[PDB]
Amino acid sequence: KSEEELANAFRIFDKNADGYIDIEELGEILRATG
Amino acid sequence: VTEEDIEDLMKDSDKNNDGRIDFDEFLKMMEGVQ
Repeated sequence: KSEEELANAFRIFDKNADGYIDIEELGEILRATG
Repeated sequence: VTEEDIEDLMKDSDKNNDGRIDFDEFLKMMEGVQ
């Protein structure tokens, strides 16, 4: 009952994966497709 | 409709001005509405 599907969700968003989100990535979540 | 609107939403939903986000911030940026 922990962090597992919000985990796969937070990694599925992340580009190269040191572990964090930045203001430059966040627009590309609300846009990128292809 | 451009990245200044995206810039005001990360600055609206943030408070302490950690202009980079960790997985904490993720849990409340999703559902930290009361």
